[PDB]
Amino acid sequence: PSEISALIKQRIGDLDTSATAKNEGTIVMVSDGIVRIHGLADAMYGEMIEFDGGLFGMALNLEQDSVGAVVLGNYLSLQEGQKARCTGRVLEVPVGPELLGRVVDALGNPIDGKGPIDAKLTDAVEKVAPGVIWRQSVDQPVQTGYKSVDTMIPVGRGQRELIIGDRQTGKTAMAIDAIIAQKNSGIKCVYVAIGQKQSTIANVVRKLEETGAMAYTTVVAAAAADPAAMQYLAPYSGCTMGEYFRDRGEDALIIYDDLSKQAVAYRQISLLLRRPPGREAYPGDVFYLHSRLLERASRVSAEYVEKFTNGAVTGKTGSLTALPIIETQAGDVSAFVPTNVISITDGQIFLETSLFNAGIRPAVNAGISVSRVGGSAQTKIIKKLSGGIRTALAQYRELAAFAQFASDLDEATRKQLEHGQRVTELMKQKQYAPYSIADQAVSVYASNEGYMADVEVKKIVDFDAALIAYFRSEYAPLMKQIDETGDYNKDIEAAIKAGIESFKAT
Amino acid sequence: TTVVAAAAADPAAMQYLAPYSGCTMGEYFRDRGEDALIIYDDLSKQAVAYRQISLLLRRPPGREAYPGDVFYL
Amino acid sequence: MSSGRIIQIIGAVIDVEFERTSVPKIYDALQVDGTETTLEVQQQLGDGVVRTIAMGSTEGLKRGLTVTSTNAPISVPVGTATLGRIMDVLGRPIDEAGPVATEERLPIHRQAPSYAEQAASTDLLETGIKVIDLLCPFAKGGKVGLFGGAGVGKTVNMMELINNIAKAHSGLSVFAGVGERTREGNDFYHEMKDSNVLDKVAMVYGQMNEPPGNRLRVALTGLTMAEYFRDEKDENGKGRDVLLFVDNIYRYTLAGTEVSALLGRMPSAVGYQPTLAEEMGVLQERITSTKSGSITSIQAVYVPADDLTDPSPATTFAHLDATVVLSRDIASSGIYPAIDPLDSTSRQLDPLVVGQEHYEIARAVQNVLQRYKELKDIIAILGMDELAEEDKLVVYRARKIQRFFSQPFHVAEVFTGAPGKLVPLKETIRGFKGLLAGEYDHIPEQAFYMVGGIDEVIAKAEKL
Amino acid sequence: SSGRIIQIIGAVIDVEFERTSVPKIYDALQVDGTETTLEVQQQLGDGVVRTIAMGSTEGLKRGLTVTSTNAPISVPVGTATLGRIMDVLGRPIDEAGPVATEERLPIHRQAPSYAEQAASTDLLETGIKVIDLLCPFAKGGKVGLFGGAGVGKTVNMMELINNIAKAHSGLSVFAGVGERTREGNDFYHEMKDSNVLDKVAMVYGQMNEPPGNRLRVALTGLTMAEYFRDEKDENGKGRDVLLFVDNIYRYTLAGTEVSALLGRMPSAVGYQPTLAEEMGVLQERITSTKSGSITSIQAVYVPADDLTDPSPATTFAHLDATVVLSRDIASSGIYPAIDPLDSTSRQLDPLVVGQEHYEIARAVQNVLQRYKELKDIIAILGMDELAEEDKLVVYRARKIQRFFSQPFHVAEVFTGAPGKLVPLKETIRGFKGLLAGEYDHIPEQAFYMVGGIDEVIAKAEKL
Amino acid sequence: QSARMVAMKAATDNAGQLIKDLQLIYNKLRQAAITQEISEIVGGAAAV
Ligand SMILES: Nc1ncnc2c1ncn2[C@@H]1O[C@H](COP(=O)(O)OP(=O)(O)OP(=O)(O)O)[C@@H](O)[C@H]1O
Ligand SMILES: Nc1ncnc2c1ncn2[C@@H]1O[C@H](COP(=O)(O)OP(=O)(O)O)[C@@H](O)[C@H]1O
Ligand SMILES: [Mg+2]
Ligand SMILES: [Mg+2]
Repeated sequence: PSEISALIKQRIGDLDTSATAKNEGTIVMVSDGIVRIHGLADAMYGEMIEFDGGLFGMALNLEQDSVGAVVLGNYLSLQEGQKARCTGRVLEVPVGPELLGRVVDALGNPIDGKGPIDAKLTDAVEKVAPGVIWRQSVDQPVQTGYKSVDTMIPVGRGQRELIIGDRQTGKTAMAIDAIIAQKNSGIKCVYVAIGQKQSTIANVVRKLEETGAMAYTTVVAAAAADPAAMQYLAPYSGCTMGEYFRDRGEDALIIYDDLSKQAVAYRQISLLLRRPPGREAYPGDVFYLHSRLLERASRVSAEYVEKFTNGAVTGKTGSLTALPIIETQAGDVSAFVPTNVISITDGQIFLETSLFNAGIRPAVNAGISVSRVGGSAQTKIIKKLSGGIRTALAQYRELAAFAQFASDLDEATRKQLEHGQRVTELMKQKQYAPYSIADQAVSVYASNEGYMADVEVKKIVDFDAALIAYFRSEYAPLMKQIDETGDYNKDIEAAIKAGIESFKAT
Repeated sequence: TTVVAAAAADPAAMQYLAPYSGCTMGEYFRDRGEDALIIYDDLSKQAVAYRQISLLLRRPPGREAYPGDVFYL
Repeated sequence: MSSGRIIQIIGAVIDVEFERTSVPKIYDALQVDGTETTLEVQQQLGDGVVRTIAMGSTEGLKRGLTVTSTNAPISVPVGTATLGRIMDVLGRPIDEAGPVATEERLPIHRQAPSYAEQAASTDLLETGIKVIDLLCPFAKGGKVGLFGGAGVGKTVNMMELINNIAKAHSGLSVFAGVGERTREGNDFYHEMKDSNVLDKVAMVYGQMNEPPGNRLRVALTGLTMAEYFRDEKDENGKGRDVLLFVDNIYRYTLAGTEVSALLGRMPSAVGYQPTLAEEMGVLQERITSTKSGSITSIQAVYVPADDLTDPSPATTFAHLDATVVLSRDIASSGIYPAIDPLDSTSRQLDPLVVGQEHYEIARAVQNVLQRYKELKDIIAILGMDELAEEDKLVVYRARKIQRFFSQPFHVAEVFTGAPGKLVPLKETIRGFKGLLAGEYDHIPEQAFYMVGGIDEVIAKAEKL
Repeated sequence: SSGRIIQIIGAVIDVEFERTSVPKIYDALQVDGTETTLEVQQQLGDGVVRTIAMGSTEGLKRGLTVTSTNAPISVPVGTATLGRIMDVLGRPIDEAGPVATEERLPIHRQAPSYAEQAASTDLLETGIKVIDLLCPFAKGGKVGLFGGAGVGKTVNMMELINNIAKAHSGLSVFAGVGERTREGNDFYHEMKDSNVLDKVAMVYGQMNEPPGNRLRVALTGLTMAEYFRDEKDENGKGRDVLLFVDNIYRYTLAGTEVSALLGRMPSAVGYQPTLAEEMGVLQERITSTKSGSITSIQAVYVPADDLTDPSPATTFAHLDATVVLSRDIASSGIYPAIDPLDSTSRQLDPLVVGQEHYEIARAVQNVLQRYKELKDIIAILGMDELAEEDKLVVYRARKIQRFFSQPFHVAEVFTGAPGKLVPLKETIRGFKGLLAGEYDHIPEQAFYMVGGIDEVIAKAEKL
Repeated sequence: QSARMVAMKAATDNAGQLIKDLQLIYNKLRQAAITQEISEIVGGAAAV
């Protein structure tokens, strides 16, 4: 009731208390949300631009006598001659922890329809990478709730790692699982939808709130129908919001989805500016265009934190971990944009079509999937238990490849093939099936101990799950202790093999 | 029967335009409630000539230097 | 003043100057003052001059001729009377059934639904075609591309779909003919006419011969039709769902490429309209299920150059909720519908989605069929004798599955007097799972031909 | 005198100048508001010319004032630049105080005269079988790592720096060019763990930097090394100069980035037409002369992993030492993944390498050539349906491939197996013994991921 | 006789896999070529 009356009255007694000096430029030419404006000289490159329609613009071309710029939204209500003012202020976006549990406009406007949220801090979107003297070596793990992933391809805090595959082959589901894993960790996690179907969007959402993850979680979306400008700009904004906590010595996590759409959209936009293209219509800067955004994520120094917050902190090293997404046409890893992006990332993962077609969910082509950091984040247990197993199975792949047109097999090839089969079957999990560390720990223990080359091929996974049950029932303190630490002691493995014999007896 | 000729040495324009003419004459007898038949020859070269004209007409280039109006035509 | 005069035209392009105080926004209607030609606002060339494409021919027209505006985009009539009438792009009668009685019209270029308007749930769209019902189940607000050659009653297929949707759920149907082979369109009209299905569908064809712009816009035309119809809500709210069949959206892509050339701007990498993805999204995201009511769409598509790496199918797959293909040899085997069952795939194939037990049964069935294809070659080269016994059982049972797939139809019912087949989910699955027990190995495969439910199959076995 | 901004596009700027004062084509132009600086490139004339900026393009409006230095980009030079971390402007980034010396040197200079080249005729042993076997080196030569994206261009360099650095004693310089910051910082700290950190100097121009900064980044370090080579020791000359290039492809890419904005035309692919001449200009100021010896290592990213690209093609015309990587070899898990064939060396001389070296190498390549040829048929046909000698040669070549597979001292980071350094004598003897067939009874696994032949014996008898 | 059938079946399999290889090669090469001449055309038209 009347509370709204008092609020609106005081908000009216608040502002518009005086005239204002300002500068305008009116429209000249229009095409596809790209407009030519003449009459603004005080303008800033890429600043926010004022319009009577309530929308805004970003400045592109400072020529001698006019400006071309880009819309932020639709433009069908626009026409030449209308009024168009300048903010005199650069592109920004609200940023804050208040963003949690919210999904909003690419300009931070609540599309959830759950009330607007003020962010006492707002930051410019376009920013530069920090200084080299402030970077910190990656030293802290990130768990993906997987066996295949967490083991053979380590991923630590702050690493960038592309995920590449085909349509309906399991590309996102993986990132989603990784996020759900971070529930207990409490790390900062945030994801961006980029030019996809709102159905898919709401599916992701409903899954998240089902998990309740969407409380330490924020997501913003670029709809596939939104005019390409927002698609182009959004990932930068998401990085901006993410950097807030890394700028506070707090480890962070971002997930970029389908940068291919953003890439092609930008290609189109820039080409509409009649700029000459390079190979397959892409201009050259595209490599820079994405990479500059990618560099903004890293693990930094507490010293950098102090230089940022100048007493507002005690000093802890912050970080931000990167989850980009690029699809491959027909599995062309050598494709141009893939070639560009792999040159940028700290590592990559690729998913094999046939294994998912063969039902293997997930379906890793471990052959080419590596991390520059590798064993700097895994637990000492994991790190020591792993190390060549991914290579071993990679060579097992090529052995099997050669083993189909030749009838001779030595015992070395025989053992390699038979153990590769067991370990292959060992790397399966269900959708939404996370793992505690001891899970994959005991699995790999059994594998290396040949405790799997002895039991039934098909029964492998059943034995695995029943083993988990067996132990987490009987040995629950044991695995609790080990996974709370991440350190291994020999007596621990003694208990492990004791359980091995007891369960093999069952 | 009748035949209309667009020799290779002819200026491209008449070659470009002839098929429609022959069509019109055929439609005559279609409009005469009766039936007949028409044969279209060397439509490829026809398109070649039309492309050349369009080029000389400063018209925007198309794929394989073919503005899409060719399919429309 | 509220009109302008012709100042220059080239090709399909038309230019007219206006005064600075009166100049229309994009997509608004522009009637040539002096003829029936209509112009669509495209971009403001400044100086009172704006660029447009005419709907229809380009002759009879010369410069200086006045042309006016409506200051509003194309508005075409919407109403129940639209059914049974075939219209031009402008929604103007072409069946010679007189002008459309309904004068209630609506604008076309309108915004895609809101995020809030995204239907919060997903559920299995249903029909009576067992192979569809199981092997590629659909969802409301669904988008499936159709594949195949020619000579399989694609039209007939659609006829049965419309009959079922109007019967079971009264779901409305509309069709848009894009690049119609005019003779075929007339034939299809007569075909849907003899069947009384004519009254339950709305018809507009874009004939490929027309200026590419109207050919382009017929899509949004029918789209708006369906929008109105679904949003047209009965009592208690919750208006019926609507169905849309779109004629070879690939042709639509071609027309987009054409008009892209026409503005004289950059031809893309493979050579296409660069904005193709955006107008894709314009189509797709404007089509879905709503919080109340849904519209599902099934779209014909041809693959140019038989390749799946050219842009058009790549962009297409971003929205195809399922895959449905038509195999020629299957029709050659007299199997109807002639759908290749094994290779048509639906994204909606999860036990989370389709139901756990349903999923398991489907998985086992496809496994069996896969096995049978691995087998029939060895059979033909080595005789059925040299198989293992279970292999022979699989052979016979899979052939029984194929026969069981053969079914008459209510559209076939009028074609040849024979009661059509209507079968839902959980009606097929019972017979199928019973077949997985091999309990009908005594039952001859012939007892599964041109039959509905498994009960009917056993009745046939009795009479046979 | 001063100029005013009149247009802003991308990262290229234009300015109005008084008719009296038109600065030369290469000068520093200070933004009179900020620290931002400009270099001239084109004399657009009529009191207006075109320039690019170094640093952020933001906070910049039209009509704003800019001065000229009447001096080109001349940067601090000397040993007081060692153990320090500089920007593209040669200014400290390590925050270890301003540099000490006051000598400056312009980044631009003509190439040395023909009458000044030197006969780099000094070999080098490294410890990597494929390299020291196939690519003998000339102390002072140009060493390029032709490779795609993620083939191991950086790794192959880190290990060489380890080996090269430890085997050397004297000057050395590094210049990060348009690369991941993380790897660079990690390298810096690793060097800090060492002590030749002092002996070397750091400068990073990284991908994050604006392309204007990204362009004239090498000039700094190359000029540094040119000085130090020309910086003569008392009662002597310059010292052995260690040079290391990091994806000159980045410089090429920036030239591509700027050309269209420069009013320039688009090469046959889209590059700047001037790419060849600028690459040659760059390379020619890089040479060991009558004065001093300059040893240069080049990181060569290969776009889309293609050789027929114009830039690699031009590059071969520049590199005496050519080393090429493959994706399929890494797809086989062989680390390193250098192709034996295309990577070649003009030092491969029988009067230079010794007869046995020459002939053994030639025979090896011959064997591999037949194996690659027969790959087609063996993929088509059964391996068994072939001549016995053919199959023998096949196994020989496969064991050769394996015998190349070597652990590297820094490679144990992603594996754990300790890296190796194999003296060339062991390499030669082992390969000859293989070519002698002394080991046809030996399982092929006994050669994978190994060092010397004695290691092969140990592995086999173990197996 | 048996082993000849086996070997010929293997030959058929090798041919099929190569066939898939060749369709993919043709597709990419055709795309690249087409894009290439398109680039040439757009460069040329910019002249006059
Ligand atoms: N571990 C798993 N086991 C079984 N199925 C899985 C598993 N992980 C993912 N999937 C399935 O993979 C299917 C395809 O993946 P999904 O649709 O979630 O996104 P995507 O692979 O990125 O494709 P798109 O191109 O449509 O975005 C999903 O329907 C999901 O159920
Ligand atoms: N010597 C090696 N042996 C085996 N694997 C290696 C070796 N070097 C690198 N790898 C792996 O290959 C990856 C690529 O190496 P890198 O030199 O960084 O490639 P790029 O050319 O992109 O700079 C490394 O991150 C590492 O995981
Ligand atoms: Mg996805
Ligand atoms: Mg590299």
